[PDB]
Amino acid sequence: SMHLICQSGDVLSARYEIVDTLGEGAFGKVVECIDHKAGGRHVAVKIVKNVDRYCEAARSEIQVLEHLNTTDPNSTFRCVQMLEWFEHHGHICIVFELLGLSTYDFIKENGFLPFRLDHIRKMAYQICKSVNFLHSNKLTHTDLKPENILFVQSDYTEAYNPKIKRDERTLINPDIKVVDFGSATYDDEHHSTLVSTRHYRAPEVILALGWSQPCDVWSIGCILIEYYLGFTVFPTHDSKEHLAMMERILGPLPKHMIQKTRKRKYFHHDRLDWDEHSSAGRYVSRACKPLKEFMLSQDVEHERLFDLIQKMLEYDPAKRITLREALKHPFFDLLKK
Ligand SMILES: O=C(O)c1ccc2cc1OCCOCCNc1ccn3ncc-2c3n1
Repeated sequence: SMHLICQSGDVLSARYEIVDTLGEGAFGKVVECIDHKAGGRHVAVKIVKNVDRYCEAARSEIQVLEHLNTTDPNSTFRCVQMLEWFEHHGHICIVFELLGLSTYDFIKENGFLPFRLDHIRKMAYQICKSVNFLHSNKLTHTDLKPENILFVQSDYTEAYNPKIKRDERTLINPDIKVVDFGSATYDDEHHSTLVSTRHYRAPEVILALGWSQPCDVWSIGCILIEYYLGFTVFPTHDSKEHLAMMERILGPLPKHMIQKTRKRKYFHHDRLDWDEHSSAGRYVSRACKPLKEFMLSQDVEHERLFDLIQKMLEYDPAKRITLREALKHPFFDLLKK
């Protein structure tokens, strides 16, 4: 019955009038509303499916946000502000401040073109700062991806560009906020075996080795690559293929992780069980290639970004760079006076 309560013109809680849908998901949807009790200002309302797994996640999200918005009332660390929550026809609804497009939707609407490097540098710094704040408060997000990173303002200028014979959108302000804390997990809570959206999922997660803050760093690495290229480098829906893609881009998995995993089905004699001359094998070869071959320039600033990404995509989570270290990386030197 969600379709029946989330339409343009419906009024929620005698207050919020739905204008349009901002996004949809397995969880339910996010709608833009007019808040008639706050003078007509626009807000985002997340309407959660009335299904146990999503109700529990929504309840968990509300606890996490109460904590974060109380610790950082000014959003210095750029987590979205929750304004309130309520029930509407048995559905949990969470009201948030209204932001601009997700970084994913902006890329999508721009024909899957990447962001400019100077924007990426600022967005990356802000993502690392925001998530590091979570890591400093004993939390792991677990579901970082471009859909969950939103521009504060997604306005852009638009010009014909000769170089690419097409109209192109240039983002005006690249400031972001991090959203979606429904999967966020405290150090002392139960760690679900499966986390992250596949394309952003860390190798310790796929291998069911246990996970913790470093899995977020992996996700951020995947995000930065997508921002740079305009597409994901792990476009797959299959775990084994995904691991094969990693292997082509980053080299072989560490032995000790292969030996430790309970997912035997991927391996044979401690090597990935993957015929590189199969149909899917030839695809993985011709489409994927070593990480640095994706660089669009040899200019040092590009090299600095790729050095950071490479450190974020370290297989062994115990060795993977932390966000505290990442914030001091040379890629960010240009942001400092
Ligand atoms: O899960 C939350 O905590 C969440 C909170 C707020 C918003 C979205 C959220 O969900 C995931 C993102 O979905 C992208 C859809 N597009 C837009 C566009 C503009 N806004 N402004 C706030 C949100 C929003 N979503």
